[PDB]
Amino acid sequence: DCTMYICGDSTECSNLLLQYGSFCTQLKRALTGIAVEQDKNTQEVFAQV
Amino acid sequence: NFNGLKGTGVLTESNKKFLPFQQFGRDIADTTDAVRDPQTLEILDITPC
Amino acid sequence: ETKCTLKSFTVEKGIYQTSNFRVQPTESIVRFPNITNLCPFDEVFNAT
Ligand SMILES: *[C@@H]1O[C@H](CO)[C@@H](O)[C@H](O)[C@H]1NC(C)=O
Ligand SMILES: *[C@@H]1O[C@H](CO)[C@@H](O)[C@H](O)[C@H]1NC(C)=O
Repeated sequence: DCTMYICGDSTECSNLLLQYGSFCTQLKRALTGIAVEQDKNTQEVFAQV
Repeated sequence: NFNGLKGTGVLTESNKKFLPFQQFGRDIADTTDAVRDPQTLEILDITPC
Repeated sequence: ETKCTLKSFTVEKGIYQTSNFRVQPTESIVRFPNITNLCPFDEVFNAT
């Protein structure tokens, strides 16, 4: 999670993170690509039948 | 704010006890997580959000 | 909430993710090691 990692328990960083744009939209959708592929990797090796 | 310990979080009682030369407590992140209480002699854990 | 997250008026059939858990701020407390060994001012206003 972006906001509560780089700025723990500080509500002023929520204002400064949104004006950097779609960095955290990209980073969350990047790591979700790994987080759905690992389900696909285990289903690929074991579930041929 | 425990004599300059700036931060926001909820407060619980910690079962562990400090030595008389100890006042603070760190972690892997090197930040305050459980400290001795200032005006009373028991150890309080700062549970985060 | 997930429509706000996806920046669109329509979402698709699936699991998404929103903002994580955080307890909103309510108040502020201050405390300090209690008062001991006070300065001798009683002598300097009640001097004989
Ligand atoms: C300060 O706090 C300590 C620990 O609770 C206590 O023993 C002491 O009597 C207190 N002193 C005063 C003046 O309140
Ligand atoms: C200073 O002296 C006056 C008169 O004797 C007395 O009323 C007062 O309580 C004294 N101050 C303190 C802090 O005891």
